[PDB]
Amino acid sequence: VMQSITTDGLKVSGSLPGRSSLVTGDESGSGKQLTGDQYLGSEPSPKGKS
Amino acid sequence: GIALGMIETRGLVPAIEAADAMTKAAEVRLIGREFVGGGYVTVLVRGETGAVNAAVRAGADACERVGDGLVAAHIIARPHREVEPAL
Amino acid sequence: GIALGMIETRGLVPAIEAADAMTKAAEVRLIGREFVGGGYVTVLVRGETGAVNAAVRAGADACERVGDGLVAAHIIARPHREVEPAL
Amino acid sequence: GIALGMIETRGLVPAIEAADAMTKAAEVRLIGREFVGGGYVTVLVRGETGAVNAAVRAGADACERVGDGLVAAHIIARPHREVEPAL
Amino acid sequence: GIALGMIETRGLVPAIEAADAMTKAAEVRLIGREFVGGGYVTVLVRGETGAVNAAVRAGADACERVGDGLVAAHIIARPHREVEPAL
Amino acid sequence: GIALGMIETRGLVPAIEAADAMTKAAEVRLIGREFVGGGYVTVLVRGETGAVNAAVRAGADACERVGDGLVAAHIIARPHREVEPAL
Amino acid sequence: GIALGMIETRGLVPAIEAADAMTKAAEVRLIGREFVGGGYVTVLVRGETGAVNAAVRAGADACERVGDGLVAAHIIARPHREVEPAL
Amino acid sequence: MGIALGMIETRGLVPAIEAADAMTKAAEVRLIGREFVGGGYVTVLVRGETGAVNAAVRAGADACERVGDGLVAAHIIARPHREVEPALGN
Amino acid sequence: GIALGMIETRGLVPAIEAADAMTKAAEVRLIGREFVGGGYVTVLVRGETGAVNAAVRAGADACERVGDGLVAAHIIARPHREVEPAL
Amino acid sequence: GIALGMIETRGLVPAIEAADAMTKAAEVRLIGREFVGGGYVTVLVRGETGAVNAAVRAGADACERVGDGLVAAHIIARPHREVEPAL
Amino acid sequence: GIALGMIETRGLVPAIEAADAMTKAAEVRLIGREFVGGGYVTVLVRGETGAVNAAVRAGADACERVGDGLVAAHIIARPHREVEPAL
Amino acid sequence: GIALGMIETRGLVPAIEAADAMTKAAEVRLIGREFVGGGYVTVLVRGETGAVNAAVRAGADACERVGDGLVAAHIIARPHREVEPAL
Repeated sequence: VMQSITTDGLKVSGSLPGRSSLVTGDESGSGKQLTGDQYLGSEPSPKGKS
Repeated sequence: GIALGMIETRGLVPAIEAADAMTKAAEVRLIGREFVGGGYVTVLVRGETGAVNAAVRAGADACERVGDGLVAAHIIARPHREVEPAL
Repeated sequence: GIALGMIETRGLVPAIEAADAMTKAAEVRLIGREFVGGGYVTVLVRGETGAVNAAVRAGADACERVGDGLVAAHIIARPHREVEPAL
Repeated sequence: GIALGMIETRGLVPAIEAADAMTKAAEVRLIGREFVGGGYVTVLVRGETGAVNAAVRAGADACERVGDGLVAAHIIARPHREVEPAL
Repeated sequence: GIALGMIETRGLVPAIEAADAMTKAAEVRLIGREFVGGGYVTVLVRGETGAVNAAVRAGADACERVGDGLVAAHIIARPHREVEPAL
Repeated sequence: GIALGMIETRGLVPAIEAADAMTKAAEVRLIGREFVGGGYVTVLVRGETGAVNAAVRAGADACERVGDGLVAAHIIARPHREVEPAL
Repeated sequence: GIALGMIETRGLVPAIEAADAMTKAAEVRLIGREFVGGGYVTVLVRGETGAVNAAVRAGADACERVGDGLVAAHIIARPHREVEPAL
Repeated sequence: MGIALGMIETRGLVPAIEAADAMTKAAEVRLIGREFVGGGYVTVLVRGETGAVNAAVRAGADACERVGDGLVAAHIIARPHREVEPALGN
Repeated sequence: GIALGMIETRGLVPAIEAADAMTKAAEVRLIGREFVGGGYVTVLVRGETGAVNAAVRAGADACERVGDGLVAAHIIARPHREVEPAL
Repeated sequence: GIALGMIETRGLVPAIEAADAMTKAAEVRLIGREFVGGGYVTVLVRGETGAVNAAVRAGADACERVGDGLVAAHIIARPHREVEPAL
Repeated sequence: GIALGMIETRGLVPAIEAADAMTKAAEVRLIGREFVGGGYVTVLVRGETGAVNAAVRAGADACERVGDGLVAAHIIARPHREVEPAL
Repeated sequence: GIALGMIETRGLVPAIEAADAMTKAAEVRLIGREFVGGGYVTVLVRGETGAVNAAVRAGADACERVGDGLVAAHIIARPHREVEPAL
């Protein structure tokens, strides 16, 4: 079970296909300004554009 | 999509507005709205993992202050082939 | 009249007084009378968006001084066709 | 086999996640679910003693922090004959 | 037999330890499985006074540490006939 | 519904997501998306004035943060037939 | 599948480079390339919700500094069917 | 039907097997292959849509980081080029 | 060739200046000329990757301060099969 | 038995003695002996969960004094059917 | 072009992501995927000199932060006919 | 004979020396020699328990000085029937 915090601060959990430092590939763009709507937790994501 | 999204609350009103957030967020088909009891109300959705994630997350972002508010929005990515009677 | 208004109350007395407020206030049809369990009771009406707005405004102004009072009063104007199985 | 494992929690979300842990961690046959009341939901699964123990162990570990939490996780290896009709 | 043994608890986990403790402690037949509501779960057995006394003692001494705990475990010696058709 | 709701912004991205807000907020049917010029984009929807107001306010409230923000949110509850050839 | 992804800039050069990033980043099909007016340009893609996220995120957040720059980016998991004429 | 590629590397086959088990317990990803790089390096390859790939790869990663020697490289291809799989062995 | 060289600027003057520079500086065949709006003009040319790079750099260099100036330029070696409909 | 136990070691002396420990400690069936490469040797046995765990424990403690010792010890109970083609 | 680009790296994962960078950076064709042995994996592509140079630059720039890092990377622009039997 | 003697070494030259000690230490049949990978070489012979023990001691006393030499040397008296499919 992995955890995450919603854009309004609420508490969610599950498989949660977010961003993790163990896995590479999903670095580009995740760090900078959040787009419209919402999918990614308020938890900050690693950077390393690469 | 077979991924199962799950979200629980207290009271039918937050559950049904969460179901609204489900049907307005992403391609998730609600397969069951059941009453646990003691005020606990359940809503399930079925879809693709990403769609399910976005939908459940939006539902959480929508249900926080609806009376009682959110209780649990924990989800899975694949139900087992046996859990269908339990669904 | 597609808009769906819904009220959550502590017990059947606030529930039915709220339903009466719905039916006296604006043009709605009562589609749902649900007993959550643990005292939670939810009432579901359908009607025009502004009609539901005025009606449930009246019901929310009705329920504060009745018994234990409101829990969750909400309004949704767009119930999807797939939400009907939950209705 | 005949060993009975079973998990109690509050809210159906941790119940289904515990059930998923059962049927994803070990080879057991889920015999049913029960809505006790007051929010209490329990999953009953069947299997051999080692599989049942490993399953309930993994499920408790997963279900600790999900939603509003676990209540009791137990293992039965030799259910008696008149105990079964309770299921 | 004719004596009535009874035990009830918060949550059904300690109820089922109560039940199988009933069965393992002595030869006694179970007559009732009750979901009272609000988390109260009850089990009723029928047997001889000594057997039911030993059974209920074993159950109350076994299942309290299991789960949230036992709440009541009474034993009657001369069950009146008038209670029977209420059961 | 025949009453008009309509949204104006810079860049059609806020326009189309505000139209999504239109069609998720109240029972309204959109009739047109128009490129006014110089980045100005408008969306034009039918509906009854209660639904029109609800949807238009929803889009305005969900639209300001996207792109350059709003330019004008306006409703008319009695559109003339003579205006239609301009639509 | 039907998730709608959005990219919006001034000048079609960052727009089309974001589009190349789309068709190089995730399984999303671009279905429109629209000239807003006044130099504002938009690309309109379709694909899976997570795919739309990955694609749009990478492309838009990588091409902000390309020339005079991207203005906004946005994602819709499900546009309403009635919003079809915009497509 | 998902064609995004979720594929990772482990030192030794024990982490490979248990990580693939978590991979196929965490999403609907089709296990398309296991390859022995040489010297104990094992790469596992699955196909699925982007979100499922992301979640399952994450789960396999935090399950395999400790098992045996541990994870080596965990990566997520979302657009495998048409020519890659024929060079990948299809 | 398959690589796509591409420049864009304020007003048609520097546009044809970059075009003339490219067609004189590389093995490039001019294929697209877009009036974008607000004075944004884009010239896009097809050729081999080295030729694309040389043409883009030569045009950008010879087009620096003339007119109202460039806004950007880029060297794309392969747009996808689905990107050429955008041109 | 469907549970799959499996371990890793340096060379074949520990692998073969570990397989012997597998067989002697528990009555399970071996399904694979795989040469990972570079001295990496793994063994793959099939049996019920308790037998799997016991046999693996016996083999694990029986190899540290053997050769270069154990590298990776692991037990899983329910592997997915997707792993079977890799087996 | 017959220019031969080729990249060696720590295992297969950086090799595959480098091939992704190959096919998304410039016009190249994968002629070879080789597992040297001992953890070395090499990718072999052909194309025009400038295109292959840009592609291999992009492949490296991708591979440094992937896995254990890059091992070796070279650009042979004129493969002799005597080299062809080696590829 | 069913007793297993079998030895690990670095490079097959000490392995051949160990097999030489096998063939002139006692009359035991060899079942094979194998290249493990990474330079590890395994020699496996079968015979009677005393002959196997004497041969293995001779090989351990012989081949341990050549190069790196012996890596692992131990015997199995009566291997299980499930083990031999690995041979």
